Amino acid sequence: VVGGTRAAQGEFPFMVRLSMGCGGALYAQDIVLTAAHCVSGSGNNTSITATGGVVDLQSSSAVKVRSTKVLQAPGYNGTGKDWALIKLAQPINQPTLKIATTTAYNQGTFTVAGWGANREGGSQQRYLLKANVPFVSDAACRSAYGNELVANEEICAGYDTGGVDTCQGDSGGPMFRKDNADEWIQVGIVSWGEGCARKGKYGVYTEVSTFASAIASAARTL
Ligand SMILES: [Ca+2]
Repeated sequence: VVGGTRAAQGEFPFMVRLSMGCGGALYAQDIVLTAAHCVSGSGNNTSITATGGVVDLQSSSAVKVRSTKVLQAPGYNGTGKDWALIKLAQPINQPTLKIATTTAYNQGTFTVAGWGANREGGSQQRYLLKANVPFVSDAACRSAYGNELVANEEICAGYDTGGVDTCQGDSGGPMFRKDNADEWIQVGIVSWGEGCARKGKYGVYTEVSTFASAIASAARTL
């Protein structure tokens, strides 16, 4: 995350760090929602580790749990549909992040968080960083990215003049905001962008509302 500040311990307890250099959210205590592009595909897999419970990855309170299976979005092949679920062998005992099932919250000021680079080309981070980025219309995003944008499956955010954005290593993490009931709700998954925090180059996120029933469907059978 570029242009952010340190998240406090316990502030976003649903955040998890994945071992291949991605973030994720606890959709269930033993099910991590991340980006399809952070993994190879669906199958029983135990080579991934999720670290939960801490903002400081070096903390003795970190809980590291191994994956048992990976379910990449059905139909994913690199163009849109950027979501995946990772079933954990043990649950991480922290609150889960509700996902948006309607488009009602695809607007406003979002919150992003991750252990990715805090400057384009930079190193990953020890401490979780958070930032706020504004919703950007698909049209504004299309002027920035042209045919690369899959409008009904991607939601954009960031400032036209740059400065605040997710960056390498933040992929897979949740983009969220409050709902009417004062609960965080997930509207996006960090997916891609051109550079980080550049002028005119917004961050692109998986539009969770488009995939919510499919993610829930996958989760019940995972
Ligand atoms: Ca969209």
